[PDB]
Amino acid sequence: SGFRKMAFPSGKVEGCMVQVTCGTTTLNGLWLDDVVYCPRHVICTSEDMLNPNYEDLLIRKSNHNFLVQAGNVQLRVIGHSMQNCVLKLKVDTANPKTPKYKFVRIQPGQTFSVLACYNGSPSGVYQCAMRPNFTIKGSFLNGSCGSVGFNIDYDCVSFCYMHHMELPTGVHAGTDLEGNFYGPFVDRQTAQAAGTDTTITVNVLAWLYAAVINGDRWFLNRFTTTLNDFNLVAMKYNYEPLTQDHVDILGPLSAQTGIAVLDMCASLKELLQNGMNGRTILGSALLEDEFTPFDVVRQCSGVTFQ
Amino acid sequence: SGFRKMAFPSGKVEGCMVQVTCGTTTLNGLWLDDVVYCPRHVICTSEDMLNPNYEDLLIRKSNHNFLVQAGNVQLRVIGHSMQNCVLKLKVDTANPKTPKYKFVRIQPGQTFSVLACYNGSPSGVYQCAMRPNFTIKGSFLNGSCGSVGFNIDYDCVSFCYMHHMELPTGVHAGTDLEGNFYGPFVDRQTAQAAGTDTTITVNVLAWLYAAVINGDRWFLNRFTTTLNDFNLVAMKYNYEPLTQDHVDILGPLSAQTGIAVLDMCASLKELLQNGMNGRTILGSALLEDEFTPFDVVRQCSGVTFQ
Ligand SMILES: C[C@@H](C(=O)Nc1cncc2ccccc12)c1cccc(F)c1
Ligand SMILES: C[C@@H](C(=O)Nc1cncc2ccccc12)c1cccc(F)c1
Repeated sequence: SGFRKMAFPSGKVEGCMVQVTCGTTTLNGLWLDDVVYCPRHVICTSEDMLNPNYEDLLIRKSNHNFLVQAGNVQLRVIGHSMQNCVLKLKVDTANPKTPKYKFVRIQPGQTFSVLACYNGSPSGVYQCAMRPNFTIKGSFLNGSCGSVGFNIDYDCVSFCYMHHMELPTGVHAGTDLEGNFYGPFVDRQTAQAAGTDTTITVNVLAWLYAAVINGDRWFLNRFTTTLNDFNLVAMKYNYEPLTQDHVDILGPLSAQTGIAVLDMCASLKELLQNGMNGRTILGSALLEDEFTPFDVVRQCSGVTFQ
Repeated sequence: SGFRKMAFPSGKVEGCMVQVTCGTTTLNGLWLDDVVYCPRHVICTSEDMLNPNYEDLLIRKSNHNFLVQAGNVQLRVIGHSMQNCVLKLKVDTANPKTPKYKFVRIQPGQTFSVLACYNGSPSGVYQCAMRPNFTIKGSFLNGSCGSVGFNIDYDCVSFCYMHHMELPTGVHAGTDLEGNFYGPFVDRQTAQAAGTDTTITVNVLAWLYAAVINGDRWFLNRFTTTLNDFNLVAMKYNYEPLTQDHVDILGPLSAQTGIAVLDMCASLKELLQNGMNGRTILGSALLEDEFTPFDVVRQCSGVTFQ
């Protein structure tokens, strides 16, 4: 038993991180087959970032202006192109350690592991969620750009996030691996507004089921509720409204615990209206929304990866 | 900026995990050079665990009773010995993926990463601390035995923990890699008492410094205090007493923030006596003690590993 914020094992991703240098700028790249993917703002100086014209900046660059280093192996660039906000550097050597992989654009509320890197080398790994306002609450310093977020399914690494920037508010923004930003953000040093950050209700419920599986049952009450009545309370506290798709996803946790989803919503409503009163749930004094229903099943059943 | 419970990258450890089978029991082993290390209770049945005589059980076993599998590679056992609570299986093939490594016995309050494994295959990675009562609050299911805890320093993997058992209270107990249990526990299915679990005060302080580095300054007050006066308050709340060694360790964080250690203790005292009053610190409604002062410097300076 027990419950932890668990990340995926990172070994398959560690072998894909390289260092990309263009002029004075050095950031991280992802080396899959014979292509390196990195943030396009590697071609900017500190002054260019206030208002970059990426097309005009990229035209003054040739293949030999990019230095790609994988530890002590120097890859030679033989082709380069800009795809949205990502640079694609075609190199002469295909990565031998290339895993089975795919590129995926996740939806808000889904979770993934981040491998934080600096100078092409791994620093640490942690789990996080894409917020409903398309930001992540990460841990990143200058030079972490190009670090990637990923999931693992069976033997396949699904890359879903590449880190680009820290907003003046301290939260983090980035793109999918096709270079499309998550959210309305642009890769330019200007004040940018993220929306209201709401709580991922379906995740909170999956975590309450995890608490029950692990012996924490005090929040369970005798009341019940309806989907419409619950959503009226949830929206007052800036919780995401619950839909029937969410009830279907929670089904397996309902079956394993014998607690109906709407009964769990009733318990949640009282926690919203009356607080936690100095008690804790799974060691936390706050309601936690960084576990999806799949995360809970995974951890509580012991799913492994090849 | 930002602050996350960050684990070490696990790639160097993933290549060392193997599956060990003896009769009907299968658990995880750690394969370094030509030796496999695993919990000695792999030689027990479900009935033997109530009162095992490990010497008598091990005598009825020969080299060919142990099946060691690394994915699809079958290692052949050519020697076996029992060292305290760990079995050492000498195999015919030295692990090619053996990293630079060492065995270390950590002290309570230090932190490490756990690679949770099942059937020799990685499942997830998370960070945790050795509690002052020598338990860990992990996330482990049946079959996770033999999963290891580790740190990384430069290029060297320091193995410090091997998982053996879940106590009837739901917390976890294990050994160093020489097979000596942390704490007073024995590898036998019997009711066992862990001591009082106290809060690691030096870790709480390092985390308050992390909060200040990250812009959370509301808990800072104008008061100050003395080491003796603080420890009198700390011991009332089951906090570990602070020593001069702890003040020396916190020095670099004091220098970077310009806040004297004793001034930080004063802030902590008021948080202990008056609570947090519904506010949060680094996203938490509880005081967090799973970050050492080194963890904080690491994350806030961007230390990488080769
Ligand atoms: C320079 C870069 C950026 O924000 N990098 C960073 C990423 N993560 C964390 C950081 C922490 C401190 C300083 C910089 C950090 C950037 C700026 C503007 C637009 C853009 F696309 C990229
Ligand atoms: C059987 C084994 C043990 O506790 N294994 C486990 C380790 N971790 C988590 C678990 C979760 C559920 C069930 C078993 C778990 C053991 C028992 C007694 C003494 C001993 F040395 C080992």
